[PDB]
Amino acid sequence: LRLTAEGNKWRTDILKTSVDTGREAAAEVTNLDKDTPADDPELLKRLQEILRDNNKSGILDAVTSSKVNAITSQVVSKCVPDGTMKKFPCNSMQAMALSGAKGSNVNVSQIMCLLGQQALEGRRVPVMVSGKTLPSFKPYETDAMAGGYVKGRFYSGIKPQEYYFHCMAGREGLIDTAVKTSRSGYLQRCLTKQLE
Amino acid sequence: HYGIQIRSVRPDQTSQTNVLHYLNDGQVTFRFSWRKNEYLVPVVMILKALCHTSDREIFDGIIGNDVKDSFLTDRLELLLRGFKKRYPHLQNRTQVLQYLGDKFRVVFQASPDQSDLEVGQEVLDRIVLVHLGKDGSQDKFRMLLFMIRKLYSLVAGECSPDNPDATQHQEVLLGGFLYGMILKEKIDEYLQNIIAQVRMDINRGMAINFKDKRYMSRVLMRVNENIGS
Amino acid sequence: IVMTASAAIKTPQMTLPIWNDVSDEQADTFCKSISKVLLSEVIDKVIVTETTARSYVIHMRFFDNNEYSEEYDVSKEELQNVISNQFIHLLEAAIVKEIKKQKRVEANNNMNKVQRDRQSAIISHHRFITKYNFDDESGKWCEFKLELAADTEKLLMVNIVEEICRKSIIRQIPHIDRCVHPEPENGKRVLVTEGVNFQAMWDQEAFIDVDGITSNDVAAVLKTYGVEAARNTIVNEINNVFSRYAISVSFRHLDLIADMMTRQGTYLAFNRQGMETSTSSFMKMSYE
Amino acid sequence: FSIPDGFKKCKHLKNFPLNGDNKQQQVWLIKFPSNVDISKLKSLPVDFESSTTMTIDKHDYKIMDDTDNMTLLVPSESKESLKIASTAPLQFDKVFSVSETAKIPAIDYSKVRVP
Amino acid sequence: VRKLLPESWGFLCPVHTPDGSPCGLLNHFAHKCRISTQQSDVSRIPSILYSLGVAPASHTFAAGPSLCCVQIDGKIIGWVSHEQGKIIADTLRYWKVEGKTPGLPIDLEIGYVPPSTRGQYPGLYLFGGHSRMLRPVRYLPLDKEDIVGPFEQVYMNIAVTPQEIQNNVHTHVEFTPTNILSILANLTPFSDFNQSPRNMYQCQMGKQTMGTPGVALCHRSDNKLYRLQ
Amino acid sequence: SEIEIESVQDQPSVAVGSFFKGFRAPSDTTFDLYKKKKSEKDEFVLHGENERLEYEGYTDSSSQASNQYVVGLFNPEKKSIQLYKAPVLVSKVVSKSSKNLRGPKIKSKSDT
Amino acid sequence: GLLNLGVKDIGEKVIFDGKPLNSEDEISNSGYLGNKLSVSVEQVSIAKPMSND
Amino acid sequence: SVVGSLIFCLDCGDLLENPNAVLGSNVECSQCKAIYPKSQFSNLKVVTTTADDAFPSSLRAKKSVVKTSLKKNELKDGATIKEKCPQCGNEEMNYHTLQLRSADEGATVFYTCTSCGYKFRTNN
Amino acid sequence: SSRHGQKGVCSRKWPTIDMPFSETGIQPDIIINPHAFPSRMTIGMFVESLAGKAGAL
Ligand SMILES: [Zn+2]
Ligand SMILES: [Zn+2]
Repeated sequence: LRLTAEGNKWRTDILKTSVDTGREAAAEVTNLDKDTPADDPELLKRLQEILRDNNKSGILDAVTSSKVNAITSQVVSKCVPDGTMKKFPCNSMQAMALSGAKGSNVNVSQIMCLLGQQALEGRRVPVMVSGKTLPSFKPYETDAMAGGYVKGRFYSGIKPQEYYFHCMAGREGLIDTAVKTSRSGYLQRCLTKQLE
Repeated sequence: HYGIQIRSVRPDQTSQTNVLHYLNDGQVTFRFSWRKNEYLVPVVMILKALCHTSDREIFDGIIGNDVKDSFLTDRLELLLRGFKKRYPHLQNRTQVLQYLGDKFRVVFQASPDQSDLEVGQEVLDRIVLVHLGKDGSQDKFRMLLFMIRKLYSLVAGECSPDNPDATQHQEVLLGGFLYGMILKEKIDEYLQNIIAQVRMDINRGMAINFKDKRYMSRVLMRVNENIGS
Repeated sequence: IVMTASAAIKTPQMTLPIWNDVSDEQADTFCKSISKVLLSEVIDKVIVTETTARSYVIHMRFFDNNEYSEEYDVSKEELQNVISNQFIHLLEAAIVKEIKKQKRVEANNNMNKVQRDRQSAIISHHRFITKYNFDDESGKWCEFKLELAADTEKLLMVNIVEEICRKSIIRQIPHIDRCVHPEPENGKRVLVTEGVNFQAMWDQEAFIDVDGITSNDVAAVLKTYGVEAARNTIVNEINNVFSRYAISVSFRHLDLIADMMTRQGTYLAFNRQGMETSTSSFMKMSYE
Repeated sequence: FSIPDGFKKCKHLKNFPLNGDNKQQQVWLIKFPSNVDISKLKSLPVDFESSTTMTIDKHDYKIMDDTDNMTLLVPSESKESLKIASTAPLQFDKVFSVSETAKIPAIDYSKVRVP
Repeated sequence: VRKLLPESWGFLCPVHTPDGSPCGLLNHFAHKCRISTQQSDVSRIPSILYSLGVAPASHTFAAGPSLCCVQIDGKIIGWVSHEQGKIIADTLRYWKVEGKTPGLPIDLEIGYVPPSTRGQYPGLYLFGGHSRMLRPVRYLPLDKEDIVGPFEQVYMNIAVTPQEIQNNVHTHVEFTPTNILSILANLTPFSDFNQSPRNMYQCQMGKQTMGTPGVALCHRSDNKLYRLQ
Repeated sequence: SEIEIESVQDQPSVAVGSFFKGFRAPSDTTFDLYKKKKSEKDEFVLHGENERLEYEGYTDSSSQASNQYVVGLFNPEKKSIQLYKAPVLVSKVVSKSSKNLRGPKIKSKSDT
Repeated sequence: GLLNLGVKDIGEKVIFDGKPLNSEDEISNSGYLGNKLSVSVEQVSIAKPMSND
Repeated sequence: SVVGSLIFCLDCGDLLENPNAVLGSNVECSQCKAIYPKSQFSNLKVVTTTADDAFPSSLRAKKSVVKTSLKKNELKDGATIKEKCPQCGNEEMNYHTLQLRSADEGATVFYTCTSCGYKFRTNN
Repeated sequence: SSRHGQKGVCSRKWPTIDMPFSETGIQPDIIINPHAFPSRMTIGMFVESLAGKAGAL
């Protein structure tokens, strides 16, 4: 489960280019430009305007999620065959994923590289009334991390802020399971009386 | 769909909810659940019943400033004119309570000696904003006028709705606090069984002298008093 | 589809295959000539001054004429005919309805003969409008004065006007809310219509292959095209559900579900109401 | 009148010389908290701006101004009567407010964030 | 209502909730989450707010979102500006954790809601009653423990670790980031490396073990006990 | 930028009425200034009367032990004030006509 | 405590007799109800568990 | 005192009735028998603009100052993982993980290819 | 079950001798399948396994 020190420098340098990603997607949806700084009062006014609308927050989520999924796809596509310490036959974690024995290449990427964007009900991490996604962050923070982008992996650990968003994504996969089977159970019963 | 919901608790941890609805007429109603029913009195009936008010004290308490704010001064005279039109026979405080004690007389189990301005005083001291207690009628008057500039500031969209699920607008009803709430309403049912037992005796004329120590003993050996079970 | 046999689908659509000699600009121009345009979609503000017999000077602010004629293809000669034939009639049908349930910048004047004759005729056609003017030069404002009686009490006029502006249509082909030009999937230049009206799209043969138009409202393919076309829609719409989730089901199952739902020539569900026409009593008793 | 107990009417109503010429006399409505003595203080530092930090007895106060209702009452002649001051109502010329302040300390960032 | 929200930070455990049908409805408290039992002395606070810039509510007669209503326990006591009310909320927190004012209890919460555009209705809301959720954080001037409730927490800036204290935004810091988990969710070894449904599932599997119910088993008589030897 | 003080009048001679906005009270009116005799920050009661109206006020019980107001009289030429420690009276207005009331019960009922 | 603070929110449950006053034919001889009660509780005390027979 | 369309008594502060609803040349309060037999103020105007978010449209959204809609091809998916597409041989593939079952089963990945667009699904 | 949600029934009380034995002679009390961990992502159990053996020594 360990990347080699050559390849572990690779995921640092690509994740070094993600600190600007949150503002640039937020500067794009506000129709500003020129790398206006995050503390711009004419920027923070527009982010509050976006916050009160369910439409405009859907746009800012979709722009910023698809922009940070690129950095997620650059770290994986550079590391997981190449940056690992043990290569394929001896690396049983990959051989369980390549053979189809158990797991996928997504499980191997979240262990070795990073978790990625914690998408909640399709959109992104929810937000308070004050423009704060947690009490740890500045209100109307245009950080990618503040929106729920986990730059940590399960090999090395996830920070307390991004451990809280990952429990949000963990629970929506469990409340949706409890409401899963009751839906399609009655659809099948109802077919098997006519077509019976 | 609009409204202002408050949950007022007494100093004995017993609660009371007073919801403040917005109609599409400029009309605002006051909602409360007394026994298990649910009653709907207009708001300027209460605002004129709590303390001695003019119709400009009600105006200034809502329109503090921004007289030029045209949204507020037009919703409001469908609420001050709507009371003067519908209730022209209610001029001062000691006559709206006569009206308010008359309609609610049956439901609060009022005695035949209580005057209507004593029954209506009890309704205002048992339901509306019970976290300010009795003799805080000025403070109960200023809180409703605050709760109308929250309702009118929400129909205009100057205020997001408060989320009732979001852990800032909710607190924890504890274990023993619930246990003392229910224990109060068992000894309230216990006094009401003493009265319902004596009224059975005065349907007859058997032996009723309320100054007698041995008639009190006969009543209370007939009322079930095992609250502990 | 399967349960309840919804004749009112929540999101009914319609896929319109355009020709191969209609351009992308003439497609996007054709989109704007279909989508409905409320009167609320060309208004910046509505300023209503109530003075007190009673009066109500309703002043409208439209957007600039080079903005709603480009976004909605609406000329200022349309707004004259929309307001003075549809809006003021609907407005007075709400003011009278409320009173019956109650008693239980610049300045422009010196009109010519055209504007004067427009004014006095519409005053005769209506009940209490008494003054009327519309910006004929720039198409930026309308202007009229509802005088009610000298007896009526306070009326929330701005709440009345907002509900009527959002219900007066300038240009609506019926049952059709919006047309859109999506990305061409595998070279299929098509148009997606939020709503179903097959009868209207036949009149648009200069832009549409009308023998290739495709919906997902099965109860509306059934009414227009018949029972075998509706049956072909069911096997295509159950397939679109499973092919989205990359789930392969065989068409032999989907043809037998579809040929059960179309066994009476109608579009019958799997529920009590679809089961009502059957022979077996104990099948029905055991169901619900 | 004077139905509740403890209440005696006022007699020795001292003179309030509201002259009103035209030089001029201005009537003010300044406030004070309970942590100040009126008769001890000599000079009243004031400005049309707010930056008016008055320091009394190891406290720091703040005189706030506001230009943009309350009614003044003055005695009649000698019998009390408290008649309304007017012209021929009457507002105040200036209103102020003295507020107790407190100095929050700056956060010692060189100490409170340890690596 | 099953949705995990950010306002439950430090008050409800994000992990320790049972999988299945009561998922999200049966959430547990955090580690250091105390709940007020008696109400605190707030008879002396209006003497302190009037010493600050609060104009009294009975003379002023103002209303609206353009000013900052000042309420203690749901009793409107005064009115300030929005700029003046922010200074009052900070001084009341400064005099609180510095235990020298003889009227301010530390379990008071100062719920300042700043003005905004179409946000929550502004005001300054003090609470001192029973039943409030409360958790400790470190106030960054004076380096002292502060007590913060969930109405306050939405508008604060509480750093998670002291290494993440940014200049001139953070006023508080957590003592330890493990003050936000439950008791049972905090005993899972290296819980920050597991996947999130697996930390949630241990919290349910940790209840259902056979361990040691107690040592005084020869003086009890239960239906069944499971005892790992 | 200081301003000196002529004198500090501690004795009660000026009161500040707090009526509703837009209050006339015609000029031939007399107001009584009552006073609790306890010699600290004192609780007053106003009362006045004319032929059609009657209206009383009082110092508010919450603030007047904690918040003191002073009416100053300012001279711009001598650059000084003189101070008059005034109370503020939360003042209502009743009418001498609308003090009627109906029967204390329904007075005719024997049905429950 | 909250119990003794809660028994003073219920302090009046009253009834009357149906017996008259038996004076002359007067105006208070027509409106007399009877003699009032006020059954009420002013102190409640939970003791501690003990053993009694 | 004329406040908007409301006129109050300058003695008792009560709401006077509408001067166009009483009979001729007298308005007077119910409590204070007022001294207004005049109907002095003829025009009482109240200019009432509509709310700025009362008419939602696509043209008001362009008159807003932020990006209200996504364009037709100005948001591409960032997710890519090099799995071989079994229909055309493409390597780039947009993945999509949503959690189906309870806390006894992991995540299930949706594989949508880039060029062709064939939907593919891998269970575990 | 371990402390990571890795539960599963005892499939066979496997006899001692035909169970793999270390260099030290130690034979494991519990054999757990490595094919659990790819879909579970319980890496707290790998480092608990690694910190527990450090702590015993
Ligand atoms: Zn009057
Ligand atoms: Zn492909």
